[PDB]
Amino acid sequence: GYDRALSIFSPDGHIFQVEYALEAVKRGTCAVGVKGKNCVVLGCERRSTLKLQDTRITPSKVSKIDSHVVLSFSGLNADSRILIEKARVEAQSHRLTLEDPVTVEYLTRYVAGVQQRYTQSGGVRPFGVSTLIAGFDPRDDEPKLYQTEPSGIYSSWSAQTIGRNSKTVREFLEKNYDRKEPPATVEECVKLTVRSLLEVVQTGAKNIEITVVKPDSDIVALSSEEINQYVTQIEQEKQE
Amino acid sequence: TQQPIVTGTSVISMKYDNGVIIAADNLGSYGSLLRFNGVERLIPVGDNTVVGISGDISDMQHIERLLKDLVTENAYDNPLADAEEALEPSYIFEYLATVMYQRRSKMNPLWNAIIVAGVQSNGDQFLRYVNLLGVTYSSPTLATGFGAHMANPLLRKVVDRESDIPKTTVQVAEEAIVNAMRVLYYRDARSSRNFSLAIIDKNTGLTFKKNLQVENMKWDFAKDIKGYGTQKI
Amino acid sequence: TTTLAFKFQHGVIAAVDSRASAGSYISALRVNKVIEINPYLLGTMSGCAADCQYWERLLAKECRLYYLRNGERISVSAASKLLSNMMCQYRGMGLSMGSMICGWDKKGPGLYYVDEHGTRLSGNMFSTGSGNTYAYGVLDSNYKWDLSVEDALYLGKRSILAAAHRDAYSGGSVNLYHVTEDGWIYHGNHDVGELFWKVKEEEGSFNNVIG
Amino acid sequence: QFNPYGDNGGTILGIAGEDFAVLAGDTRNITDYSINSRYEPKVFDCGDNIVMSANGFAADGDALVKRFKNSVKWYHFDHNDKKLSINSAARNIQHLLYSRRFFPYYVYNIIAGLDEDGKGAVYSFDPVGSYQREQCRAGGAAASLIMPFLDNQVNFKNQYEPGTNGKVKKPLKYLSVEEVIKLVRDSFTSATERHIQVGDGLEILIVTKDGVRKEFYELKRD
Amino acid sequence: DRGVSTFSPEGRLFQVEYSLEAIKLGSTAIGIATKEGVVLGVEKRATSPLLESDSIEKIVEIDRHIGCAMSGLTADARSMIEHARTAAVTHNLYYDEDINVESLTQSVCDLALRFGELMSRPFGVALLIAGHDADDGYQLFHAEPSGTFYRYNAKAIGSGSEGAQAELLNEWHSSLTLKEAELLVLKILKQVMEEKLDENNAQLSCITKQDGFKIYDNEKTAELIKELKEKEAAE
Amino acid sequence: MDIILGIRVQDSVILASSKAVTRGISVLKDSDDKTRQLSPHTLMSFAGEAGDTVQFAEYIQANIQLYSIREDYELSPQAVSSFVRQELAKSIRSRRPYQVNVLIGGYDKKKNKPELYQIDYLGTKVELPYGAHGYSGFYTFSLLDHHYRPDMTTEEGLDLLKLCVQELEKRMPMDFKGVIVKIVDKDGIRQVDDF
Amino acid sequence: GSRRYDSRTTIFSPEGRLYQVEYALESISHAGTAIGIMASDGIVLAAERKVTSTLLEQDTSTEKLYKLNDKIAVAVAGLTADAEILINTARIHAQNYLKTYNEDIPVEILVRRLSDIKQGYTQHGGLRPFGVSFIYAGYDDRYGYQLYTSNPSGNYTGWKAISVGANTSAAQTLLQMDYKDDMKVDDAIELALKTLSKTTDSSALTYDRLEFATIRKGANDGEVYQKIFKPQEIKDILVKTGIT
Amino acid sequence: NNYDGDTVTFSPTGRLFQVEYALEAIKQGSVTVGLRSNTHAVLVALKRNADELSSYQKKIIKCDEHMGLSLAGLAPDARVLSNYLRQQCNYSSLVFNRKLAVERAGHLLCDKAQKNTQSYGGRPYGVGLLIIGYDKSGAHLLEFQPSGNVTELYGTAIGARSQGAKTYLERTLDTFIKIDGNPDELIKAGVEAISQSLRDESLTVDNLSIAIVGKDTPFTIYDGEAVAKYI
Ligand SMILES: *[C@@]([C])([C][O])[C@](*)(=O)[C]([C]C1=[C][C]=[C][C]=[C]1)[N]C(=O)[C]([C]C1=[C][N]C2=C1[C]=[C][C]=[C]2)[N]C(=O)[C]([C])[N]C(=O)C1=C([C])C2=C([C]1)[C]=[C][C]=[C]2
Ligand SMILES: [Mg+2]
Ligand SMILES: [Mg+2]
Repeated sequence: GYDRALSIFSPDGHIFQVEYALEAVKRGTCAVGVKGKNCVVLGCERRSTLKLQDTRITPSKVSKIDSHVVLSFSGLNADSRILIEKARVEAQSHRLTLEDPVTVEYLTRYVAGVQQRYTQSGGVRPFGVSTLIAGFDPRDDEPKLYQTEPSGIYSSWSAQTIGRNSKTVREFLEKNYDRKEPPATVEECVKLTVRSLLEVVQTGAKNIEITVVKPDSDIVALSSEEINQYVTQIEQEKQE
Repeated sequence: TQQPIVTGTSVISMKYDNGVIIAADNLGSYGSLLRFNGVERLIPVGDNTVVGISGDISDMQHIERLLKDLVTENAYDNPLADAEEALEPSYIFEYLATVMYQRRSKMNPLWNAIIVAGVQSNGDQFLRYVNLLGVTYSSPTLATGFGAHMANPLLRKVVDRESDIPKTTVQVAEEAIVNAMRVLYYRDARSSRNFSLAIIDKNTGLTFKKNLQVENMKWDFAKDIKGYGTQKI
Repeated sequence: TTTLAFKFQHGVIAAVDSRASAGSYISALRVNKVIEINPYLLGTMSGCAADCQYWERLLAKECRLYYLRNGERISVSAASKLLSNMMCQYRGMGLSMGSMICGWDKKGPGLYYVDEHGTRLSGNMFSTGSGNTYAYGVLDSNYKWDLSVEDALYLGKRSILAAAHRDAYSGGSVNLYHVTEDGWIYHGNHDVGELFWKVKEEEGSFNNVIG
Repeated sequence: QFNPYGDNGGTILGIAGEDFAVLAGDTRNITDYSINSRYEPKVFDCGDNIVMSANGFAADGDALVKRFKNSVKWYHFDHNDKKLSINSAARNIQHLLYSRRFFPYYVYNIIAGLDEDGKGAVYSFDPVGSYQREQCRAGGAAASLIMPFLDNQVNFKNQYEPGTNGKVKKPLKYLSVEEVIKLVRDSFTSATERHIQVGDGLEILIVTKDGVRKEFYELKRD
Repeated sequence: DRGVSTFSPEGRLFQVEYSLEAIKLGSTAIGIATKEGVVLGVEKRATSPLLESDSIEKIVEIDRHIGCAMSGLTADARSMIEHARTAAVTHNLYYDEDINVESLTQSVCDLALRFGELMSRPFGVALLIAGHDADDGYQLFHAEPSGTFYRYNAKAIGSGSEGAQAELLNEWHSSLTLKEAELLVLKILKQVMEEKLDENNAQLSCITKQDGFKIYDNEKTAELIKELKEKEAAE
Repeated sequence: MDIILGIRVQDSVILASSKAVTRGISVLKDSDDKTRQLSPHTLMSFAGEAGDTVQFAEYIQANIQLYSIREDYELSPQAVSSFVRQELAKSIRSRRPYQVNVLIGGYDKKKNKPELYQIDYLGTKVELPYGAHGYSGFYTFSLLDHHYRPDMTTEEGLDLLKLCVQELEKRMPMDFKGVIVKIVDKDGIRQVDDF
Repeated sequence: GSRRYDSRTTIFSPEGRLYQVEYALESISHAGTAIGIMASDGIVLAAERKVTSTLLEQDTSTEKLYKLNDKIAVAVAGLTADAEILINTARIHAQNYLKTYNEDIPVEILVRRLSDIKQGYTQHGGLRPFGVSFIYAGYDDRYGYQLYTSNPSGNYTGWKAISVGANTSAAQTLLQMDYKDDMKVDDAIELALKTLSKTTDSSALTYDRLEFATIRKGANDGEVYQKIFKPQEIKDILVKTGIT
Repeated sequence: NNYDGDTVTFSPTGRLFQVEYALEAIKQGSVTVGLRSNTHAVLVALKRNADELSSYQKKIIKCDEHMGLSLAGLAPDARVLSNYLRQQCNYSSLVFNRKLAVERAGHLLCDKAQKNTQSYGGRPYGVGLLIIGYDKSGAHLLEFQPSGNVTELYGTAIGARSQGAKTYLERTLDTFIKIDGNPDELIKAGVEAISQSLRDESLTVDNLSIAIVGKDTPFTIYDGEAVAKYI
C-alpha cells in the first residue's frame, strides 16, 4: 500500500500540510455559529458566482448528523462529505452500543479525532475542512457549539465563525456578543447571525442560509423570504 | 489427528552408580505383521546422550532428523561445540518435550513415547520420559508401553528408590535390563528377539551394543503341557 | 446458584447464595457471586464461575474507561449493554453466564437481566440460577414498591433462604446488598445453617422441618 | 481418535495460618493403573515468596507453572524489580487459565504465600480461571476425601462446646505451623489408605516471612 | 525528498528534533513535586474572548493516582492519553493493583519512536506525567517524542520553559508544602504568560495519596491567585 | 419468542406481539415489547431464537435511521422490507445464521396505503393483508380468512384481532401473557394501552 | 529507494489547492464542450465531438453521452478512458441499489457515490485523479428532473443549466442570458444547440460533430424515456432550429 | 553528502553514512566502561542528568540472571535491543533449559542490527552496548556497535571521552585480568578506569552506576548509596 509520509515536521517545527489545509479553509465560504439562551443558530454563506443553480437538490451547507445535532463547515466540499458520513455512522453506532444518542461534545471529539488521524497516518493528506458542530444533549436545555480544524484540535464557543473573511465577522461578533446576556430569543439570535454575515456576504438575497436548532430535536431551516425580512429590518434601522 | 502405522514397542532403561542404561528391540511392526526386522530405535546424540523412541516409526525418523539437525545447528559459530557448549541430555530432552507438547496442542501429535538417557557435564545421571501428550516424568527406572507393565517391576527390585543408585553396578544393571528384555520377548506379541543396548557412563563414555539376542530361554516345560483341562495324551 | 434482585422505593436490593458445585460434590461453601463494579454498580453471577468472573471484571475495566473518557459515571443501561455485546461475540461458543446489573444513575435505580444468549431485559424484579423458582415464590407474594429498607433486605434474605433449603445446588450463606443514590451498601454474610433455625423460630415457618 | 488430555493423579493441599502458609502434595505420578514415578515434584517455589501447584494433567500443569514463573520474571523486568503480591499473582493466573477457555488447562491450581499485611494466604482456582482466596483447600484426586476433614478440623464445623448442647459453637482459635503439619500428614496418610492414586511420598512447602522451607515424608508405596 | 527516520550528521533524528521545535511554540505547562503531593498547572491561552475557556482541557486524568499536563500540538496527545488510560486500567485488570507511575510513563514513551514508512511522524506534544504509588511515592515525569523520559522534582515545558525552569531552579527545595507549590506554579505562570493571569486563562491541579487526582475549580484557583498577590505585596 | 400477528386494514396496519419471555422453566418477563420503530411510519415486530431477535432488529433499525439522516427522506415500507429480506437471505448462508422471523408494518405516505410484509429467517418475503409466524397462523388464519375485508376500519381490525387472541388463548398450550398492540397509519405509530 | 520518483499526487499547495485536481481541470478545459439544460417537462444533453474525421464511423461511435440506467444519463468532458472506468462503476452501483431496495436509485445518491470515488483519489492512494467532468441528467419521483455536475475534486452541485469542458465561461454567460424557469424541452433543445454554435472552436456546427440526448416524460403516460439521438436525427434538429 | 539520505546507499568509497551518523550518536552519549577477570565481569557507567531538578538517566539494563548490558546513545533503541536479548535469553531457557551463551547473544544482536542497515525505510540503531555475562565458558565482555560489529574483549569503554578509559585498561590489562575471587577490587579498577574519562565533573552518589556478574553472583545493579563505598 501507499505508505508515504505526507504530513511531516519542518525545521521550524511546523507541519506544512496541516497549515496548507487551513489555507483551503480560508478559501471556503463563510460559516458562522451563534448560541442564544435557549437555541443555537448556524449561518452559512453561498457565493453568488454560481447562478443557474438548482437550490432544491444542491448539497446544503448545514448537515444533520443525528436528529439533535448538526454540522456546518468551511473548506473543501468533497472532504466534508467524508467527515459527515463517518460522523453519521458513529452517531448510530453509539446509539446501538450505549443506548444513548451522542453528546455534542462526544461527536465533536470523534470528528476531531478523525481529522487528527489524517495528520499522522501514512499515504493520506489532512482534511481541508473546519467544522462547526452544534446541538443539544439528550434531556438537556443548555446550548452546545463546538469548532474543529484540520490539525484535530477542538473547543467550545459562545459564538464563532470560519471560512473566508471570518476575521471580519469574528471582529463583529467580539464587540456585539455579550456573554452576561446572550440572545434571549430565537429572533435576537437569528438577527445577530444575519447581521454578522451582512458584514461580509455582499447581497442579502440567496447568499445567506440560516438553520435554527432548538432543544429536544427541534431543527428547522429558514426560507429565503424569512431571511429576507431580517435583511430588510437590519438595513432600515441602519439608515439612521 | 492420526493413527500410528508402523510401530516400535517397549523402550526400557535404568540408572546405575556411574551412569544410565537404555535398551530397545529392532522390530518395526505393521499391526500384527512383524514387517521390519532391522530397525534401530536407540539414537545417540553426541557421546553423552541416547534417545530411545517407541511408537510410530515415521514420526521416529522425523525426530531422528530433528536431532541430527540440532547437532549441526549447535556447532554453528560455536568454538566450544565439542567441549563446554556441547549438547547436554537436558537440552535435548527439553527441546523434544517442547516439540511434543506443541504438537499435541495443535491436535497433530508425534505418536511416540520417548526416553532420553544420558550423563550431564557434572557427571549427573539424566533419565526422563516424554510422550505424545507432552507428559514428562523422571524415575530411577523408566519404560514405555509393555515395558512399563513388565520391565519396571523387575528393574525396581534392583533400584527401588534414589538411595539404591550408588549401590548398583553396571554389571548388575545390564543383567537386569537383559533379563527384562527376555521377559518382554516371552510375553509381548509385538517384540523381537533381536535388540540394541546402550550404556552411557561418566567414566567409560558411550558404549553402543548392536545385534544382541535374547538367550538362555526356558521352553522345555512345554513338552509336558497337554490339552486345556481333561486331555491326557 | 440462586441470585435475586429487585427495584423498590428506596433503591434496589440484591441477594445471592454462596454455593459452588462440581457434580454432586460441593466444591465451595462461600464464593462471592456479587462484583462491585463501581461504588454505584453491582453485578450478580450465575452459571459458569470462570465466565462470570472474567467477563464481569472485563465489564468493570470497560466501565472505568467510560468514566475517564467522559468524566461521568456510566449508566446502568449502557453497562448492561456493553456486557450483552460481549456475550454476542462469543455467541454459540458455549459460555454460561446469567447476571443482573444493579445500580443507581440519573434515571434513578436501574436493574437489567443479561444472559449468555445476549438477552438484555429491564425490569423491577429478577432471579437467576438453579433455585430461582423457589425465590420467585416468596418474592411475588411479598413484594411491594412501598417496602421499607429493613423489610426489603429481609425479603431478599428470606427468598434466598427458601431456595437454599429446597434447591440442592444452592446454599452456604447469603450475601446482601442495598443500592442507594450514595452507592451500594453491603449488609453482611449470613450463614444459612444459622439463619434457617433463626427464621424458623421467629417466623414460625418451615413447620414440617424438626428443630 | 486422539485424546489430548490425560490424568496423572496426585493430590494437593493448601492451608493458611495466621502468619504462615503451607502447600503440600504427594510425589506419585501415574497413568491408569501404572506408576510413572514415586518421586516427581508437584509443588514449586515460583519466586517472590510464592508457591504453586497445578494438579491433574501433568503436561498442562507443568506448562502453567512454567508460564507463571515466566510471568514473575517479566513482572520484575517491566516494573522495576517490584515484588509480585499474592493477590496480584492470583489475578495474573486467572488470565493465564482463561486464555484457554476453549481448550482448558486440565488442572486444579493452588498458590500459597503471604498477603501484604504479612498474614497467611491461600488462593484456589478451577481449570478455566475462577479463583478466590481461601483459608483451606484440598485439590486433586482425593480432594473429596480430605476437604470435609479440614472443614471439621480447621474451621471446626459441626463442632460445639460441651454442656451447651448445640447452642454455642467451638471458637475459631488459630492453628500453629506444627498443628497444621500434623493435619496435613494425617490427611495424606488417610488419603493414601483409601485412594489408589495417592502414595509414595509427601512434600510440603512452608511459607513464612523468612522464606520458603521444604519438608519431605514417606508414604505407603502400594 | 528524504527518509522520515533519517539521522543527521550530528547523530540526531531530524523529525524528533523538529517536533521539539513545535513543543517550544506550545502553551506553558509546569509541574512541581513535593512530599505532600505533585502540582500541575497550565496556561490555557484562548485565541479569542468568545472561546469558552473551560472547554480548554490541557490537564487530564489518566487514573485516580496519575494525572497529566500537555504542551505543543495538543491534538496529538489524545491518542497518547487513550493509550495511557487503557494501559493503566488493563494493568489493574491483570494484576489487581495500581500501576507504577514510571511503568505508565514507559508505556506512553514506547509509542514515541513507532514512526516510519505505524504512524507517519513523531508526536508534536510533550507530557508532564504526575502521580503517586506505594513504591516510589510522589513522582513527576517529562515524556518527550524522542521516547526519552526524565524524572523531575520540578519541570516547565512550552514557550516560557527555559525562563520558568531557571526560576524553578532557585525556588524548589525538598521541604516544600502543597500550598507553597500551588502558589509557586501560579507565580511562575504569571511571569511567563503574555496575558494577565486569572482563574479563566490558567488552570491548577494536583495529585495526593488521599484524594487522588483533582482539577481545581475556578473559584478555588481564584482564591490562590488573590493569596499570591497579597503575599507578593507583603514585601 | 412466541407469537406475532399482523393485519392490514383500510387505512392502517396493526401489529400484535406477545409479552412473555422465558428462560428455562421460568417466565422472566410478562411485559416485553417485541418491536422496533425503523422509521416514523414503519414498524417491525420480531420473533425467533433468544438474543438474535433484538440484535437483528436493532441492527436493521440503525441502518434505516442512517439512511433517513443521510438522505433526509423516509424509505418506503417496500424498500425497507426488501433491505431486511436481503439481510436475512445473506444471513442464512453465513457461518451462524440469525434465527429471526419478522413482520414489517408500514404506511406508505406517497401512495397513501398501509402495507404489511411477512419475512421469515430464510429471507422469504410476502406482502399480505394479514400474517403471522410460527404456529400462530395455524389457529388464527381460519378466523382471518372468514372475517377479513380490505375496507375494514381500525376499530373493526382490533375487534377481529381480539377474536384471534382469544382463540390462541383457548387452544394454544403455551401462556404467552397477552399481547402489546400497535397501530401504524398516516399520523405515525401509536400503542393501544388497553387490550 | 522508490520515494525519489514519487510525484505526490495527493498534496496541498501553499495556497491550499490540490495541484493534480487543478491540472486535471486544465486538461478538461481543452475537451469538447458539453451542455445540460433542465426544463419543466424534461432535460437536454448536448455535446461536441472533438475534431473528427470523415472516415470516423459515427453511428456506432460514443465518446460523450453514456447511459447509466433507464432514468439517468451522463455527458463526458475529459479523458474518455477514465470516464468509462467511472461509468461502469456507476452502472453497478445503480444495480446494487435496485437489487437491495427494489427501487430505481435516486439521482443524487448515484452522483454522490461517483463523486466520493473521485474524492478518494485526491486524498489517499498516491494515484493521479480521474481527468473527467460529468454532467448528470436524470429523473426520480422525489425531486423530478435533475441536473448535476461533478469534477476531479469530487465536488458536485445541482443546476438548472450548465456547461463543462471548453469555453464554459462563454457558454455559461449565454445560458444565463436566455434561460427562463418556465422553459420547455423543445425550447431548451434550441438553446443548447445555439450556445454550442456560438462557443464552438470549429468553423461551423454540423451533425457529424455532435452527440445529443433528451430525457422526457414525453413517454406514453406517467413514465420517463431516454432518447440518444442518431446522426440523421441530429441532422434534422439542426435544420429545424435553423442552424444549418 | 549525496549518499547519506538513507541506509540503502553506499558512497563512492564504499561507506554507509547513515550507519556512521548512528555511530556518531554513541560518541555524544555519556561514558560507560566494561571490564572482566576470569571469575567476574563488571560494568561501570557515568549517568547523565538533564539539569539539577532532573534524575540521572539509567544506563545499565538487566537481561537475565547471568547477563546484562550498559548503553551509550539513544536510550529507546537500547530498550528495544535489551528487550530482544531478554526474549532470546528466555527462549533458550524455556525451550532448551539452557542459559544463553554470551557469544551467541552477541551473534543475535549483530544479525538484528544488520537487517536495519541493508533495507529501505528503516534506520540503523543509534546506540552502542557493552554486554557482560557469566556462562559455561566463564566470564565475558562484549562490545556492540550498531553497524552490526560485535567484539569480545577483556575490557573496553564507549561514549564521550571513552579513549582515556580505554588507554588505562590497555595498560592495566595484565593486572585486572588476574583479579579473581575479588569483586570489590575489580569494581575499583573499573571506577578508576572510568575516572580517566572525566572532566570538570566528578563521581557523586547519584551520578555513578555499577553492575557485576560472576561465578556465584547473579547480575545485580548498584545505584545510590550502594556505590558510595566506591567513591
Ligand atoms: C450454583 C451454585 C450452581 O449452579 C451457581 O450457578 C454457581 C454460580 C457461581 C458464580 C460465581 C462463582 C461461583 C459459582 N455455579 C457453579 O458453582 C458452577 C455450576 C456449574 C458446574 N458446571 C457447570 C456449571 C454451570 C454452567 C456450566 C457448567 N460450578 C462451576 O463453575 C465449577 C466448575 N466451579 C468450581 O468448581 C469452582 C471452584 C472449585 C472454585 C470456584 C469455582 C471458585 C473459586 C474457588 C474455587
Ligand atoms: Mg499397588
Ligand atoms: Mg414467510
